[PDB]
Amino acid sequence: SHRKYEAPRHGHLGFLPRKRAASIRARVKAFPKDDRSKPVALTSFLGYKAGMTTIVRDLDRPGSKFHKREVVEAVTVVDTPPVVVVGVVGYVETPRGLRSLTTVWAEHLSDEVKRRFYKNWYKSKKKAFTKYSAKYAQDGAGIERELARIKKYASVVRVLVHTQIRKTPLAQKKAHLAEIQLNGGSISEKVDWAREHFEKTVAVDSVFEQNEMIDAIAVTKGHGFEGVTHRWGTKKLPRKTHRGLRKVACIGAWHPAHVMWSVARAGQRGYHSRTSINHKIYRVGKGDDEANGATSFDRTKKTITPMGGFVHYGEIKNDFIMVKGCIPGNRKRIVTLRKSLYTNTSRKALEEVSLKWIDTASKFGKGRFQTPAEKHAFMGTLKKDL
Amino acid sequence: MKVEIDSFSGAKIYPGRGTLFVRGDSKIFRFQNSKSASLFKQRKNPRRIAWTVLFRKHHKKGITEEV
Amino acid sequence: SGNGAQGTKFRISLGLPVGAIMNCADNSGARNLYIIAVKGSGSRLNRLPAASLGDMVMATVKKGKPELRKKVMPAIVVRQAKSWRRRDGVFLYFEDNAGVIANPKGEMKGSAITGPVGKECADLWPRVASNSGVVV
RNA sequence: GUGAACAGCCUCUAGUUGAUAGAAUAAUGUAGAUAAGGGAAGUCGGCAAAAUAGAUCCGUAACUUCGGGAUAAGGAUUGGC
RNA sequence: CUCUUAAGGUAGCCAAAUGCCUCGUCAUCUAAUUAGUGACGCGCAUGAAUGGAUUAACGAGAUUCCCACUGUCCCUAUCUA
RNA sequence: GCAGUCAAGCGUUCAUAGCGACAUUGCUUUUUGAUUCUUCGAUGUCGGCUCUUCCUAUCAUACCGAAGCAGAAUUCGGUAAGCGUUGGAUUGUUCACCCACUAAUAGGGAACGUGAGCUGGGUUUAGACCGUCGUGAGACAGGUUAGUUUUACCCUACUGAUGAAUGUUACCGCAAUAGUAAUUGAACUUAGUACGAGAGGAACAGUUCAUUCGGAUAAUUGGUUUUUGCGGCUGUCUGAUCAGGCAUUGCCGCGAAGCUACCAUCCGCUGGAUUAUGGCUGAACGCCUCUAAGUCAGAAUCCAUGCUAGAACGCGGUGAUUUC
Repeated sequence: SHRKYEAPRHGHLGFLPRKRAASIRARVKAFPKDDRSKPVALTSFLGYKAGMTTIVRDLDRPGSKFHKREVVEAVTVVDTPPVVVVGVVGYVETPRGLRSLTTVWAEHLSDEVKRRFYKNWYKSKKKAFTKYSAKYAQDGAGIERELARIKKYASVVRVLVHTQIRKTPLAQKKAHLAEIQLNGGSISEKVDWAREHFEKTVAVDSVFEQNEMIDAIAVTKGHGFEGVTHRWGTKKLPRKTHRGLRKVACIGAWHPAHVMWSVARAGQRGYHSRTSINHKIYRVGKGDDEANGATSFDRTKKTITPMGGFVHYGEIKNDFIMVKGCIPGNRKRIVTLRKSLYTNTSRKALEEVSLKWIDTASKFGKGRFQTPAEKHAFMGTLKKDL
Repeated sequence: MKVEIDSFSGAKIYPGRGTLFVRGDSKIFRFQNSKSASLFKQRKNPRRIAWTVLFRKHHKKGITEEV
Repeated sequence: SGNGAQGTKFRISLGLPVGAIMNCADNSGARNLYIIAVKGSGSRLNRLPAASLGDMVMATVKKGKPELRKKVMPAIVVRQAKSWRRRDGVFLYFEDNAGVIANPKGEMKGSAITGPVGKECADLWPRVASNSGVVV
């Protein structure tokens, strides 16, 4: 018989299977549609989630009650050292899909991507890309052959880049390689740009700017084998139940004489790949710049790094992106920041934000101070310092 | 943007941080944290809590250079 | 939010589910108000309708004048006791839960409000603001 | 010893130190707990749990077989020196 | 008035653990009550030691409401073994 | 139960806006019966709680057509099941009846879904009470009260998790197939405008918010708290002191980290093909006609974009490939 109270579906079925991702680095399953009139630029970037903080800024939303009034929006910081280009990749169109035809590398690869190519670096002779560096050997005859193949063919072109993990405070030492699509006219111009940028670095200032809406692509935090109640949001059964209440009661009807794919069972929660869209950039900052955390209104020389550092990550000594809200992944995870695919026009976008203050108080507790100078002024002299 | 003061402790309250309790008298109390909030609800006296600005003022501790 | 209400309301945390007794802050004769329903949120299985500051509820009177008791009437919530975040980023709460008796258009059966009132309610209801002395 | 107490809690004499172990800390459980705001809306039903709790002082209704009800209800106080 | 019985159901009590029709009707209790209480009574089929009506105190008895109290619930989360 | 044909009449006039007698044709299997095919070496026979799916005879929402449609409200009908359809008092109840909210509170199925998923209030063992019946033992789809809910470690299915082999190993990728998600409302303005004698009284565009849902995250607020981290308290033991043990995590206060909450915060895409319907040109039918050829626009529909997984017998590109 029928359900007796028509309630809605627990969980989303288009996020199935709720299984573990194949890697910590989530796949970019789409890049923006190419416009063969604009300059040549990257469509995405690679960074590491550092953490969160608090932001004051004045709202510019007319009709809202709180127009020209302050708000305290939250932000995620993604430390984003310059991404270095080591390869060029060419894809041609087939009735079975886009297919890689060939891929060209740089002459000198760093000991980070060379590290990526190994599972045991301490034992190895470190023989990788040696015969390729020897394939260059006078002018790059075979290399220009391959680039000419890419120019002739290659509906689209992708650049292989990697991260400066050593500049990042992680203990990993092994960089994250990724293919990033190039957008701009003339696959010839694309591949010439790549050849010019081989061995060279690329910073977020060229790829992202203020007030740009982006998508964030990462692997969700893992929580292991979880029960149906926290994994799907099922109602707990009453207190009076024999054999558990933190369960689903009816696991399907008699007929079909099967458990359906659509009933909630237990399993893996987290470590899924997720793509969250339309997160606005609030700051594109530079580790070269002292006073990253300063503002036109504040005028105090301070980095974004809180007192005691970002918890479980460290300090920020590189460039960074302060992006609105909450972004998938936990601290230290590689995040792929993608430019938006569609042109948004909503007045939530197109809203030029001007920050007013940045919280740089310690996140390792209830921080009361933003700078040690503030602390020293408030407290005075201590037994120490004396 | 403004920096408020904790009624109990005297600590600076930066934005998005702390609580505000409106009493039936319509007297507004501000707290940096649940510590000062809980001691207030317990109805303790800041002049007797030793880590407080009122205590340190009333006992002439550390300041010594303003008055 | 609310019929006869000037403007909209940003969400604020619900404190007052159906079944709930809040004090009365008006001089109408009533003393408490039993929230029985809420004009607003519609439906979810096993979800109780709950109210916040500024919401217009259906209420009865348990303690108070006999000519008010034993009949359902509209009311407006003016104090919550459950912390809520303003967009400016201060979580704040009152000492109690409190309402005023009203008509469906928003006018007040009473003439005075004892105690403070949230500016959310005061802004969404102008006849409340008129009879409101202190705000927050 | 505490305490009204052969209660509970700790200890001296005396006796045991036996009940398969190690490593980890998923779900679901068994047993124990805590929870903002609301407060029986839950459920056939307040089932379960919470709340109260000793002692001193005050104060104690209806009804009543005048014996009770009655620790009625309901309130205050309690340390150390 | 009439038929009729051994006698024709008395005092009292009731939609009661006894009332089919029935969620009886009126009031009260609630925002709302097939529940509860109080009353009504040609009562399918109440009733006097097959004991009637009542009853203070007592009850791990059945039951309704109120206060207090609470993760019963809104709506779940966390910790320990 | 639902739907048709017919058309006397109703509807001021007028059969068919909406209804529709006398009659008649049918579908349905959510009613109740009829039957007795299966099951009596047992298929756990009420209801609710929980969860999923399906159907559509569509309650709401999207788009439309008709009116006895001026507006507003309402009624009839179509394509449509994409999405949603509540909280409570009384009852064991299905059903029912009221309160209230709501855009709406539509109907149904899946062994009259669902007991190795709960519960066990009811029914329907044994105890006991009443009334009627009966000489009696005892009977009553009459009332009342009390009344053990067992087993999964197997196969499959489902959810997650590994994995041999296909020269080895490693990195970057493609994409078949499968799945898919967003929903609804209010206010402001449009506007006391259109419409209307007046009473009354809209809508498209736009803005701000909210409802339900979902996916994440933890700056803040809140919770949690063996950080047994700091402090405090009781009793006892260590001669006192200091510092500690026991009190089955002794108790209280604060409490970082982590986990976590519509109790917190962020986010939730754009195109094409179409249904209904409205139209173009235009014959059949030397006129007329959206249709027959051809064609335009067009729905919460369909397919993509996008999002999830990735074929463990589906592919590609690249690196290095072991002599002492």
